[PDB]
Amino acid sequence: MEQEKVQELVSQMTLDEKIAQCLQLSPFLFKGTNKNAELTGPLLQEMKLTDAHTENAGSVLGSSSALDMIGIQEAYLKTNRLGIPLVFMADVIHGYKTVFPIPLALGCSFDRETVRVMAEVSALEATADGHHVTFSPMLDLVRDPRWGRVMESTGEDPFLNSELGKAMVDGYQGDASKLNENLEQMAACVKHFAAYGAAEAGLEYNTVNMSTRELYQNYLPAYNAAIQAGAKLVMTAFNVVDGIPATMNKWLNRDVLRGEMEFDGVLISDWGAVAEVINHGTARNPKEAAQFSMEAGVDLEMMTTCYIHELKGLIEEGKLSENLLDEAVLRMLNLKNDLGLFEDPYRGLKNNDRTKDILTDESRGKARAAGVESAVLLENKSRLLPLAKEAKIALVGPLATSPDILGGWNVYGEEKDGINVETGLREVFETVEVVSTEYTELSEEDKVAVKAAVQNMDVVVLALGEKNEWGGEAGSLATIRLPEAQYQLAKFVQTLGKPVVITLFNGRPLEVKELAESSDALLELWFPGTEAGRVTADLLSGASNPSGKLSMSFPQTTGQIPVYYNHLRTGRPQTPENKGERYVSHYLDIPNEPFYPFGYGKSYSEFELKTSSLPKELNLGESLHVEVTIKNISDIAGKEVIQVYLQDVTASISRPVKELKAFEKVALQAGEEKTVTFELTSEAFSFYNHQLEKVQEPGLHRVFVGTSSEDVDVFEVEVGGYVL
Amino acid sequence: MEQEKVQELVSQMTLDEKIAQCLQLSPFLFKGTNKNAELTGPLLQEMKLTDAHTENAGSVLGSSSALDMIGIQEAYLKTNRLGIPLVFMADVIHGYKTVFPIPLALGCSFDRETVRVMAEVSALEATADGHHVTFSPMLDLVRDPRWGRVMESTGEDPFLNSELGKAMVDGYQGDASKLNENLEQMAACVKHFAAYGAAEAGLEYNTVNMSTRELYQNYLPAYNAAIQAGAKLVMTAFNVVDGIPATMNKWLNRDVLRGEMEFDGVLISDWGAVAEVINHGTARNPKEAAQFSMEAGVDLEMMTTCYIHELKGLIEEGKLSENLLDEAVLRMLNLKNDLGLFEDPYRGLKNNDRTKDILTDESRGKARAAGVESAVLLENKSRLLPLAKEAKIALVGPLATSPDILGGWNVYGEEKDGINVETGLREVFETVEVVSTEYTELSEEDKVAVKAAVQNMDVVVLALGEKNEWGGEAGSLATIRLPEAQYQLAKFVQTLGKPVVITLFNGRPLEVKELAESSDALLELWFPGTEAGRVTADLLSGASNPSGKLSMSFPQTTGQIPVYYNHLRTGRPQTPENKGERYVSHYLDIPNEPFYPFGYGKSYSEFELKTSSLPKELNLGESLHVEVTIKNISDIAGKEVIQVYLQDVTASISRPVKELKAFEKVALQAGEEKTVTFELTSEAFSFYNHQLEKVQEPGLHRVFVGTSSEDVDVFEVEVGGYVL
Ligand SMILES: [Mg+2]
Ligand SMILES: [Mg+2]
Repeated sequence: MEQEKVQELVSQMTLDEKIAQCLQLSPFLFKGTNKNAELTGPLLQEMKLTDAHTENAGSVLGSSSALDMIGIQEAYLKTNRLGIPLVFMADVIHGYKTVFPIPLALGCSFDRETVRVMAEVSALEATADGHHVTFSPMLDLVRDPRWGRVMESTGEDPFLNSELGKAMVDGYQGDASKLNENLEQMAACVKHFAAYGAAEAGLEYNTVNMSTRELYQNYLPAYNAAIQAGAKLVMTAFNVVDGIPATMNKWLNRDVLRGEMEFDGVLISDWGAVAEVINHGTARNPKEAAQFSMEAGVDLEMMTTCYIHELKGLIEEGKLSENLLDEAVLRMLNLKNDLGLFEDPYRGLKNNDRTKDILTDESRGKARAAGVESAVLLENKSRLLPLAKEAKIALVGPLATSPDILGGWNVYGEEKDGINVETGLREVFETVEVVSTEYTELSEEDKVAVKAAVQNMDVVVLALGEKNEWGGEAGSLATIRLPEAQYQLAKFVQTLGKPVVITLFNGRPLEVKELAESSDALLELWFPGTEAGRVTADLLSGASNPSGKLSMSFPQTTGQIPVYYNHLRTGRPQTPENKGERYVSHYLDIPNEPFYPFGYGKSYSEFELKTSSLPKELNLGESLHVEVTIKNISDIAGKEVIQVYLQDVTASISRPVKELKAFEKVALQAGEEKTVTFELTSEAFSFYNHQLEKVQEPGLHRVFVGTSSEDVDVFEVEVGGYVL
Repeated sequence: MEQEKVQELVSQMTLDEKIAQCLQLSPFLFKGTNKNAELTGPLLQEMKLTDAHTENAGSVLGSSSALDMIGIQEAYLKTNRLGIPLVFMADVIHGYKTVFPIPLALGCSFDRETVRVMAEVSALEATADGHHVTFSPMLDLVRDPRWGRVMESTGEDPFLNSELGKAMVDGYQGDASKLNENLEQMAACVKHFAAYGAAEAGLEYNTVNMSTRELYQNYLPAYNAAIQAGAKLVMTAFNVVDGIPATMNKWLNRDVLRGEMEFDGVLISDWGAVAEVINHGTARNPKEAAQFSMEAGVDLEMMTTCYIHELKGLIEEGKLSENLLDEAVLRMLNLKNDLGLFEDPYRGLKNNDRTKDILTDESRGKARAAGVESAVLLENKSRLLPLAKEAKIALVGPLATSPDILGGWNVYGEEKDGINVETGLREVFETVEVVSTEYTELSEEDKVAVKAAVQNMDVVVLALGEKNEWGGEAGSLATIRLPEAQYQLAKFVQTLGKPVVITLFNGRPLEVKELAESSDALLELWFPGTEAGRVTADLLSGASNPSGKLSMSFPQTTGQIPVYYNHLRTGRPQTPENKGERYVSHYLDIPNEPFYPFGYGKSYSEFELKTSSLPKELNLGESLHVEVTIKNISDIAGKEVIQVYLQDVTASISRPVKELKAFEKVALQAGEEKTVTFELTSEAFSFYNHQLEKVQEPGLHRVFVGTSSEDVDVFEVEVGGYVL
């Protein structure tokens, strides 16, 4: 509908209708839900919600199916005075029913098109089941693998996160101006604004603190990239940002998000985040939480009742302008209009059952393809991998038969539909003997069984990993290790005399030195999703060639954290020419380097790269064009991730030793040679200064081209002169 | 001498004289040195120092004795055109020749007079050997025990650190306006400005980043207290402060230190820190490092040559004003004048050998008394301790005979004069059987020997600990544990069936859970210094009753770091009533609490405290007066540390759940009752807001009175109304 009619709606709503429009509730709080209806009465009484509230609520979170949505929307539209339909939002993080790899695994793909496809299939299925918005992409920069929510991020680099974040928004939304027409696409919600990943000591919900300059340099750019790409919603964070809970942080939400970033869509709170500003100690009670969160521009309160019980009295008393409420209501109505809800409240589902679009073979192949792009081969000593299909496999460990391979933040996917590692391997390999063990125990009886299977077979596939419940939200581990029984298993297996490949399933970096050292090969599968066992079997057999690279550093030990590639030099850097000396930046007990670094991953192929002649000088404002020729010099087709880093050698702020500023994943047949070109615009040479200006300073830069943050050639370019 | 004569010297100096005045050198680079002459020739040539340089240098760093100083000062005044004497500075951190407990241990004293006395004895001795300045106190806030320099701080609380920092300054300097007269006192130098202890991942020299608000709230207050108390010098930090190395950080040093804190004394670089701004990537060469460090107001370059080689040219070219150089030279001369050097360049020694004042028995008693104030009794199950004098002791482990008990940052104290554990115990206990073991090994032969000693004796004193080289500067450990052999030893000893006291020597918080669980008693002696074994023997025997309290949190595990008592609440605090829920701030694998908290320590006595009726309301600006009556209800004389904390319940910034605002250590005979009073001024209720204003907000505060951050009675005070 026309914008005039939208605005007219706001004019016609009562104060109570406008207040309720800013409330989001679980489906079973509404009449006409088809699930959990025995929870309805108790919870409504406990939250003190009336019919007047639920019949005028703005939104539903977490509908259970198309039938829930239709049931609820239908009943809601019977009683709603002005006919303003509900918007339905959902947690579609890395797939709906077809589960794709966890986001941190998709980071390791270094593949924008993989991420777009994942988001596209996700939207196709989610919209089929009646959802209009997804709480994705998660764009929090992560440097602390203790935090369980690292599995939701694409990792430690703000550029990679920015690029994959745009890819995701594109896949979910397509052309954002046509979400009223394109009913298999859905709105995206950027989260969590801001800097939630910097939680102190990796403890869930814990304090975040950094300078404003560091906030702008590293923690804000991916949110911004996604917002500029057209993300329809933004979600507040649970953490403080410089002492003020994000949800009621007026500078953050009005000045930065709506002002500098020009965001004009719905700002939704995280779950209970409005009420929880009380717990943080920055509102005395629900009246203050309401006032402060509305002053900060939060339009939609997720499943708490500060707005509903408090806004009327704040507005009647003069403590809050009713204009702020109108602006909130207008953004809610505009989202709904963007989604086409005023013309079709069922968004394409009424008399059009799309059950058929969910969990198709094509979608499944897309998830397998995403898993084989995202896995990272970490060790492969002596061409153990790929295994011949006649290789006799002892498959042992807790991940041998476990169905827990879909990952965390899997709200709708079912383990019954997933492929476990044994099933996967039995499709490819004729001889497999299986010995499952428990995640946290290694019995005498287990060791006898393991010894017997290994003795029978020729190679060991040792499948280890985390339960998905050990990460995700409020899955903080102080010590980033598997259960000790797993490391003891890897040590035991090593003693049996046969080659060992460890296939590792997990949602965070872990201490894997003891694994690498106890095996011949190590393949990091993360959690690949629905097609996990086929992903594993294809990579092991070489049907697919590993091509992922780490998007997050793997520390030597828990106490190295935070460790990350884009770090400052310090006044006393360790150099090859001072190593051994006391008075340099080092630890007494471990290396400075992480166990594996950013951008690292192996392949069954071998590649040679060469960079075309670059200029020695550049003007201010001028781009550097970087041409790279890459040849596959082996007999095995595969993919390499070309990476380009820049360094600012001297600056008015100490700058990182490297920052990723371009990447492309190149597929090459045996012998095949391609040339790829990168433009590093003057923005790539710029940074935030002490006064928080975005600046380019004349001076020396290094340019690094290669295949990890360590395997690079280096070139120097002197920036100066006049500005273009 | 008169100020007009000081100003006149500046007017008369050549530019080359002025530039060299801003240089500090090791003693052996001066003619007249009486040690390390063999080092002089090569080092002069590598630094490209000539006689016009050394005969005009401003200061000496680390003279080895009174004779070195005299020889150096005599030779230099033969050749110095204008007669400007050298100022001699040294590292007197917790004692000169009589070594007191390490600063972290003095923090655990919670005793201002103990710290004052340590600094007084240190000055008595240091001045007797010809030093004019000490590079103490170290006032860096510490929350990360990986960092080896925690041993130099008084811990994680800015209030405690503030109070003991003032006590040290008062102890070294006395009345600072009479340093030309009181030649047994010396100038103090606050260090390291600023925020060096926040080194990321506890890695030496590594990145520091925090919000400006946090910097003011927690990281600057102790430096400020010591500056306000009259500290003569300040030293720059090695780390970046919001991206800019502190040494050339103009905002920090000009605006904050000289402007806001009104510091008008010498700003000395840390070692090489002027040249190292190059390494940090914020100066291209020595010419820029010099410019920027002089613009930031650094007056004295410690052992690098940026100033001496580049200033003349920067001044001649007009890139740098000669006025900044004159200001530096004037501060350097004012310092020398404050020390009386223009009337007596030898500061009391030239006709007065004060060898007599060094390592006196009186001073050794003060060091013992400081050790028994500072140890912390952590466990004492079944009144194992105190031991009777006739107890038959098996003394075993790496600390049974090690002479390494004087601590890190012991530049001048000698182990031959210290008292090891065996020696201390044999002065008190008639029956001691000793079995020494290595710091990092536990052999079969050791076990046989330990088992035999234990079989013969009735109790085990298991003496464990760190080598001092495992901490201090560039002594970072990624895992805060002793060598695994020591934990294996404690496990072994526990099997022998006799009661065990572990006496632990160390410079940082360690993971001690396994030690607490493997023993009946645990006594944290840190490194007590010269009288270490006597301190140990008195506490074990009850001649002294332990009275120390932790000034830094002891983590459950390395991965809990940072953990500290003055933390924010978060949006989802763990409460005793949401125990067991997933969606709260917690770890899956450990408690949120540290193993032991701030302000905890045991005693051989028992106390009861009672707080007198407090007001329910208070005006803004008004003090709260807190009166507490304490009684020793045991038969044993003892000291208890009464602590008072404040919490700001609701604020415009999320405030810590507690902060210490008053403490007093109270000595009580058996059955003795005392009353003490505390004034919490309105400044105790104040904090820095979003705009960096120091404010007091009306509202609810809680007041906590007790004997730890956990063992408290709580009271509520509503603050508002008018301002008083
Ligand atoms: Mg530059
Ligand atoms: Mg308050």
